[PDB]
Amino acid sequence: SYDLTQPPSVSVSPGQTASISCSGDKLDDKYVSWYYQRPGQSPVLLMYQDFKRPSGIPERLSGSKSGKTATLTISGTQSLDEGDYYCQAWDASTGVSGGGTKLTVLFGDGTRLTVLGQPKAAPSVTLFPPSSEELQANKATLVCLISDFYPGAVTVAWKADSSPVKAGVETTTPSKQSNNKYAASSYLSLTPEQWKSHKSYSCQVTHEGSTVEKTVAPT
Amino acid sequence: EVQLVESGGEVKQPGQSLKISCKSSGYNFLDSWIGWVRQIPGKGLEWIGIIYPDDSDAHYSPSFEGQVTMSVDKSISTAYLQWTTLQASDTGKYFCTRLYLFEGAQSSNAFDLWGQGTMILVSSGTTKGPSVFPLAPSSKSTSGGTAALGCLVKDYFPEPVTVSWNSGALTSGVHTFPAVLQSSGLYSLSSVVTVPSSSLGTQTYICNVNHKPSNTKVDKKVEPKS
Amino acid sequence: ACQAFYASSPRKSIHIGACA
Repeated sequence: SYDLTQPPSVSVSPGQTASISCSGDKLDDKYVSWYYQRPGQSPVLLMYQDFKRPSGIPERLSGSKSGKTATLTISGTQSLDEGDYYCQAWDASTGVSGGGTKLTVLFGDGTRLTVLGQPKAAPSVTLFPPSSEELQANKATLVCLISDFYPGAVTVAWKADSSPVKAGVETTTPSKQSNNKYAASSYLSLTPEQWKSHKSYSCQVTHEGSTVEKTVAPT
Repeated sequence: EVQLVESGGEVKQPGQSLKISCKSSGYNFLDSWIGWVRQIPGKGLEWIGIIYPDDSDAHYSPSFEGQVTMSVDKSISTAYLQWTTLQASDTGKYFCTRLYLFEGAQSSNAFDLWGQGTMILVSSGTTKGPSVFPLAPSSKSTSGGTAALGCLVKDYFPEPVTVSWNSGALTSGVHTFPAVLQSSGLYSLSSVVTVPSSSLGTQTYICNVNHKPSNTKVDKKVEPKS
Repeated sequence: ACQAFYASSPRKSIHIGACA
């Protein structure tokens, strides 16, 4: 019932050696297995009993252990290596009720391995105000489209008149574009009044340290 | 070859009961534990439990014990997973996997075989066509000779909806973004197209939205701001 | 003391880790 901790993110360039750690309190006396998963696919067994790799798994994948830590080292990281990685172990608890033993399967939260295959590209932003048709339908939505940004990851923030607001916001996850860059979109709901009685609203997109923004105001 | 084929995905509403399945083939079904793993969108792999098909011995994750029930039908090599009462928190992709026993110097076990997964959406939403709103171009949407205009396809369910422009005559610079599943359970989508600003006063722009699930087709003319 | 379970069943056995 102990935790398995692994970095939610690890980034590396093609050819470089990538390292995925995983630690838990009982890993000192527990076998660890590693699985791979390409978004939208099914998990794939890569390593078991700490360092044994199933037939069909690249020798470039090496499984190691040391103390309460398990490590998956990927030398010469190609790009089909990109994806999520989970470590897993077990735990047993012979109940004090005389008989009965509980077994447990544990998974780490997973590591998203990123293979930087192209230059850093900042996001392009576009913010659309509520149309008159929706406003008359007594509703209002601000649309903030975001594209051509690499790597795929951005944090959105909405400040109505330079002041933040977490309510009414709905953002998507990043998605690969036809040109290999990523895209995402966020929406801000308000009421016709709630929008007309202000000076403006803004969509702020932060990507790779640097951040860009856009603003719109009522007629 | 050896594989596990899971039942098809479904959409249920809170309170309903559910039973999903997993049929194995190519190996002795009764000789290897079958585990069940959940994966809510974006999140990691969660363990639900394991069951041995020969005698149905089972181990459940403390989180699911009493909430879901594991079982198999020997006569057809199929593992099942059921709920009597579904909740919104049950939404996610469910995987069926076989625990392999690696015998050697010192034996071990790992999940080598996995099913394709069964997507389960627990929601109050009901099939609806979307309302489409124009995203008029403006001096706010005009960059370097290029203007951005679009369409807002709101509150539809379920997927998917297609969007084209000017009956398929306009394709360049078209970018239809993947939808957002609102906290309300309905989806909303946006498609934008960047076109020459000079053309704004003479070229007509119409987005063609199609939502097969509800037989909803709608064309929306997007005219220059105010 | 090993970390084997269902050892008495060579096909239902689950090995958690190194013995002792």
